[PDB]
Amino acid sequence: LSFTGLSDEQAQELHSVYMSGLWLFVTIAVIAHIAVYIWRPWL
Amino acid sequence: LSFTGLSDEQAQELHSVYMSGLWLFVTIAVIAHIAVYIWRPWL
Amino acid sequence: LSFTGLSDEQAQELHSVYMSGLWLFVTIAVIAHIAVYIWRPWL
Amino acid sequence: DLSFTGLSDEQAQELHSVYMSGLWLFVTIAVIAHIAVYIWRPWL
Amino acid sequence: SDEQAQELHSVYMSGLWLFVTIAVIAHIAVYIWRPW
Amino acid sequence: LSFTGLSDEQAQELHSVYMSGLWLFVTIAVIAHIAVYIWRPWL
Amino acid sequence: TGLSDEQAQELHSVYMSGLWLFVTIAVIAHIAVYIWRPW
Amino acid sequence: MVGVNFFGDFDLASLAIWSFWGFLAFLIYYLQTENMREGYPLEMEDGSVAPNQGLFPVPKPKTFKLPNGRGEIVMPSAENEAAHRRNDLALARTSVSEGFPHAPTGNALVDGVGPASWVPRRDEPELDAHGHNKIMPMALAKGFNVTAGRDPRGLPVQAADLEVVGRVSELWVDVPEQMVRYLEIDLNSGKKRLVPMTLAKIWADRVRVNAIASDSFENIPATRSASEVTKLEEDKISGYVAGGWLYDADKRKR
Amino acid sequence: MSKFYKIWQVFDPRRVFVAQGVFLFLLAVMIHLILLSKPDYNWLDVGTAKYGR
Amino acid sequence: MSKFYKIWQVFDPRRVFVAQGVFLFLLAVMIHLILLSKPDYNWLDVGTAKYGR
Amino acid sequence: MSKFYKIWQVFDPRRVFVAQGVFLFLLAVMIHLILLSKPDYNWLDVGTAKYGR
Amino acid sequence: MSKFYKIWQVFDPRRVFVAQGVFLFLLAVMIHLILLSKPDYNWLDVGTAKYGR
Amino acid sequence: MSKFYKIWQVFDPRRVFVAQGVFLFLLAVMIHLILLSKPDYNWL
Amino acid sequence: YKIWQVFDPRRVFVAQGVFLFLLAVMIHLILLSKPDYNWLDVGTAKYG
Amino acid sequence: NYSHEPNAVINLRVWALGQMVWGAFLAAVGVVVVICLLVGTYLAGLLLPEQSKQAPSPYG
Ligand code: BCL
Ligand SMILES: COC(C)(C)C/C=C/C(C)=C/C=C/C(C)=C/C=C/C(C)=C/C=C/C=C(C)/C=C/C=C(\C)CC/C=C(/C)CCC=C(C)C
Ligand SMILES: COC(C)(C)C/C=C/C(C)=C/C=C/C(C)=C/C=C/C(C)=C/C=C/C=C(C)/C=C/C=C(\C)CC/C=C(\C)CCC=C(C)C
Ligand SMILES: COC(C)(C)C/C=C/C(C)=C/C=C/C(C)=C/C=C/C(C)=C/C=C/C=C(C)/C=C/C=C(\C)CC/C=C(\C)CCC=C(C)C
Ligand SMILES: COC(C)(C)C/C=C/C(C)=C/C=C/C(C)=C/C=C/C(C)=C/C=C/C=C(C)/C=C/C=C(\C)CC/C=C(\C)CCC=C(C)C
Ligand SMILES: COC(C)(C)C/C=C/C(C)=C/C=C/C(C)=C/C=C/C(C)=C/C=C/C=C(C)/C=C/C=C(\C)CC/C=C(\C)CCC=C(C)C
Ligand SMILES: COC(C)(C)C\C=C/C(C)=C/C=C/C(C)=C/C=C/C(C)=C/C=C/C=C(C)/C=C/C=C(\C)CC/C=C(\C)CCC=C(C)C
Ligand SMILES: COC(C)(C)C\C=C/C(C)=C/C=C/C(C)=C/C=C/C(C)=C/C=C\C=C(C)\C=C/C=C(\C)CC/C=C(\C)CCC=C(C)C
Ligand SMILES: COC(C)(C)C\C=C/C(C)=C/C=C\C(C)=C\C=C\C(C)=C\C=C\C=C(C)\C=C\C=C(/C)CC/C=C(\C)CCC=C(C)C
Repeated sequence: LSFTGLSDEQAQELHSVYMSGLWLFVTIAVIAHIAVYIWRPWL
Repeated sequence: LSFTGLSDEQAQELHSVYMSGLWLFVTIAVIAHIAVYIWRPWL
Repeated sequence: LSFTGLSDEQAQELHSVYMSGLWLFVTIAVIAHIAVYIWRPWL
Repeated sequence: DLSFTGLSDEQAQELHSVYMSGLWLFVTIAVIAHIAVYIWRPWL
Repeated sequence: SDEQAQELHSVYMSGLWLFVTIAVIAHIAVYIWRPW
Repeated sequence: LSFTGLSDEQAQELHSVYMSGLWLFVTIAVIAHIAVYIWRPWL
Repeated sequence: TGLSDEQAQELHSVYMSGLWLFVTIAVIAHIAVYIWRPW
Repeated sequence: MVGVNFFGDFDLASLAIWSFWGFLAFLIYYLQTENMREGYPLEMEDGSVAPNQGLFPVPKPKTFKLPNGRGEIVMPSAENEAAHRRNDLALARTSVSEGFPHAPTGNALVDGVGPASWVPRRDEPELDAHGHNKIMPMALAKGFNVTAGRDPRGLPVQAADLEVVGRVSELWVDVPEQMVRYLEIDLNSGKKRLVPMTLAKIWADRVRVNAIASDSFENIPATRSASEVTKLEEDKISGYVAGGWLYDADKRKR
Repeated sequence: MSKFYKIWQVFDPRRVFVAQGVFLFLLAVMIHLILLSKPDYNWLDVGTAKYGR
Repeated sequence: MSKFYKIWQVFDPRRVFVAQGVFLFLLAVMIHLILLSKPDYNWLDVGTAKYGR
Repeated sequence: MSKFYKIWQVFDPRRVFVAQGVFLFLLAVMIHLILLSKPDYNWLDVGTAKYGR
Repeated sequence: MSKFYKIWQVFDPRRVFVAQGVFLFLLAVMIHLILLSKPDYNWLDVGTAKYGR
Repeated sequence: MSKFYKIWQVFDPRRVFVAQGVFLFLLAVMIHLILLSKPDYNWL
Repeated sequence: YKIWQVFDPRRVFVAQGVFLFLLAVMIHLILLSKPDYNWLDVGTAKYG
Repeated sequence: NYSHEPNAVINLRVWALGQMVWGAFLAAVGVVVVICLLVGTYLAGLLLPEQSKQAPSPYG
């Protein structure tokens, strides 16, 4: 089960905070991609 | 939980100060990017 | 919390002094960049 | 209070006063020499 | 009187150095007016 | 303070003799510099 | 002579009150002759 | 694949050199982290733990399973550093600032400081695969004979002050390696004491020990057993002897 | 899909965050450079031309 | 987004501070250099061109 | 911006001081050499030219 | 500015002074050579030409 | 300017004097070799 | 301050003063003699 | 008995001069050894055929 010795409660909270940051990243990235397709599309 | 042995309060404090410094950094960077854009744009 | 053994007051004093020095540095630098911009502008 | 060196504010002020004396002497000499070198051959 | 001798040494050297300051100023001034 | 084991009196003596020799050195050196300006000037 | 530290200040102050007058007169003269003939 | 740029001037050559830079970075990380298994955490002169613990983090513990049932050694660990930790150190700070020396308070060859320092290795001897002691005196080492060289045994032992102190008696050997590590001395004072062969120069007529003077040969640490010698005693002896290149130099002649 | 918090029970989050950070920065630099190469996406050359500078 | 103060319960402030400082500085340098290497963003060449020097 | 002094509850002033001293000195040297290699800001060659030497 | 003296509550005079001597002498030699590098500002050759020697 | 004697409380004077001897002799040879290099300033 | 013990303060102060005055006079005369550095000569011509 | 200087200052002055001159003698020894090294090198080079001083340059 726990190779790194983290119980599920802590792992779950960590993944919560992790996914929050991830989706923030993807959001900023999507906005920039939008802008850039509008400024010089590549497809 | 802590992989470094900090408590939620010291951490909340650290993060407050870190975010303040970061926002000062970004503010000055924005001043500069604006000046540059007015003087010699790139987009 | 203190990774170096300081207290908040020792830190505050040290920081006032560091700030004094930094502002002096910046002051001389501003004087000099001004004299330069007057002598051979780079913008 | 805080001293990573042992010197209390007293010895510190003493040492600093003498160090700054020496610094201002050094700087006086350099200023004189710079004015001279300007007279003989300006660089601005 | 060693103490009295340093006391006046200071005066002598003090005023003499003020004259030296005056002389350097004068040399800078001549050099500006005419070089050598 | 005395890092080296010397007191103000010993240090005063030693400095007196050191600066004696120093002023001797500067005297000889300014003499020789004068003579050289006589021989091969450089300004 | 020894005199006094007070006496030395006393006449030295009177000596200055004369030196200054001398310098003032002299500089007024220098200005006036700079006006008439410059050098 | 000549003249084939994926983008810009970038071809397989550029990709390979850059990939190498990356692999190399990871590799420097790996090595400078594996060089942390001994010595860290970083200390002050006070014995405390300091704020600067390096920019590379100490790695995760591994395990050495020893031969001859000597147990498991974990590096990095607290047991490892605390065993090899010296205490009761005869040293005095030279200044309140850090980065300055610490003087030996007493006799350093004895107090075990400086070049004369030793480390608490475990008072169990060094063993071969078979579990027999590594260092035996040549007399217990069955079959061992001098196959060449100058047999020192019986030669006087000249010291750093040029004076003589005793005669060699026996040779302590690395049986699995077949070489001479220590040599023993029958001292004038009626005592037996070891001295590393690497610190003794066999002449034709004598053995010279320019490390230490004569006053020191007597206060050398001894062995609780005359047929074996442990790692601890080895470090003590070797440090003591090697410290004479600094702490008995006012005595060394010629 | 919901159990993906268990990868934190296999990996040290410290290692992982450092490795992700490095990977991300390097990927970004690589891409921005693949762009600066192509003359059509070098936004700097584009600006020079657009602005007649 | 509200819990991000726990990256301090996972990392050590010293190493992160020094590392990200190095990172910001080297980034700034790389960017200034990319500019300088382009005649249309070299503030120095542009200045000596603008002031007719 | 009101608790920056807490940085010294993190880093040791000795190291920080030496580091930034080295940093500033090298930075200054590099900027000076940069100008010195650009002959429109080489104060020496300029003063030669302005004063006709 | 009033309290710069605490620098010696941080650093030791010995190492600081070694640093200062080394750094100042290094800088002096550096700048003198910088000048001697220019056919101008080279007091020796300048005097050589001025006096027609 | 008058409390400079305190340097001998910082540095052992024996070693400082030997070091000055070295430094000054080396500086002398440096300049003599600099001057010797130049035909205008060479005297041999 | 050894010199003050060796000679009456008056002896070294009076000697040094006279020497310096003489040196100043000599320098001035040397400059006046030369047409260049004659303070009187450069000013009249310039104003005229 | 001889060698006895009564004065404290004269004793300090002759000591410091000795120290300084010792250092300068060390420096001179070093300079002289370097000089002998290079000069013996050049001379031994004069013993070599003439093709040694003819060799083409690598331009660097
Ligand atoms: C156009 C070029 C001009 C010129 C322009 C200038 C200008 C302008 C300046 C110099 C300065 C200097 N010039 Mg110049 N100078 C020229 C020609 C020369 C030549 C030459 C042979 O050509 C020489 C040798 C020199 C010599 C010097 C140095 C004496 C001096 C810098 C001191 C220094 O580095 O302090 C740093 C050294 C140290 C800190 C360490 C010294 C080591 C000592 C000996 C050991 C310590 C002793 C111990 C602590 C004892 C304690 C007691 C103390 C006395 C209290 N100049 C030409 C003609 N020169 C600079 C100067 O004098 O600044 C003050 C200056 O401003
Ligand atoms: C020359 O030829 C060229 C190069 C042109 C083309 C070559 C093509 C070739 C050689 C293609 C080869 C393709 C192959 C071999 C593809 C294989 C793909 C596989 C095996 C993909 C597998 C993907 C799996 C993923 C991404 C799994 C992700 C899982 C997670 C994110 C969840 C994490 C997992 C666990 C167990 C966490 C839970 C933990 C606990 C403790 C309960
Ligand atoms: C390549 O780029 C170029 C070179 C062209 C341009 C750039 C140049 C640069 C970047 C130059 C930078 C120069 C700088 C930073 C210069 C700084 C100079 C300073 C800070 C000088 C300080 C001098 C201080 C001196 C000489 C002090 C001397 C003090 C004494 C001799 C007496 C002190 C006595 C003491 C301490 C006794 C009391 C001690 C005790 C223990 C009681
Ligand atoms: C030819 O090459 C090019 C580049 C042209 C083509 C590209 C090829 C490829 C293979 C591209 C690959 C792209 C990939 C795989 C991208 C992946 C991106 C990912 C996975 C991004 C993830 C980002 C995650 C972030 C920013 C997470 C942030 C998390 C945090 C800030 C919080 C973490 C938890 C904390 C601080 C609290 C811990 C909790 C407790 C209770 C202690
Ligand atoms: C080819 O590539 C190019 C360059 C052309 C294009 C690509 C560029 C790329 C890939 C750029 C990437 C940029 C990135 C990822 C930038 C990230 C920047 C960040 C994260 C900056 C953060 C800055 C933070 C700062 C300055 C924080 C300052 C904090 C302080 C001063 C507060 C001090 C903190 C204290 C005292 C802690 C409190 C402690 C206690 C014990 C209470
Ligand atoms: C391609 O790159 C180029 C160069 C073209 C362009 C880019 C350039 C870049 C990236 C430049 C970056 C520059 C930066 C980051 C500059 C930063 C400068 C700073 C932060 C300077 C700070 C200076 C601070 C000073 C001088 C402080 C002095 C403080 C003192 C003298 C007092 C010390 C403290 C004391 C005495 C308190 C002690 C108290 C107690 C109780 C122990
Ligand atoms: C003179 O007036 C004018 C300008 C009108 C004349 C016209 C034309 C001429 C002749 C111009 C002159 C050109 C010249 C000659 C320029 C240069 C003059 C110089 C360089 C004068 C400087 C002399 C400086 C000296 C001898 C240096 C003194 C400094 C030291 C010896 C540094 C030693 C520092 C120590 C011992 C402190 C060490 C401290 C610690 C903590 C280790
Ligand atoms: C061509 O030019 C060359 C180069 C030849 C020379 C150039 C310039 C020269 C040589 C400049 C000289 C400048 C000098 C010497 C300036 C100062 C001159 C002075 C001091 C002149 C002489 C006397 C001045 C006096 C006496 C002024 C005023 C004094 C008094 C009013 C003091 C009277 C004292 C009383 C009544 C004391 C009574 C009370 C008590 C308690 C004793
Ligand atoms: C072109 O412009 C026109 C002509 C149209 C306009 C009109 C006027 C112009 C341009 C005039 C120009 C120059 C003039 C008028 C210059 C005048 C210079 C004078 C009068 C100079 C100096 C006078 C000095 C005096 C009266 C000095 C008197 C000194 C004493 C009485 C000695 C005092 C001190 C004593 C007695 C104490 C001595 C003590 C001891 C111990 C020796």
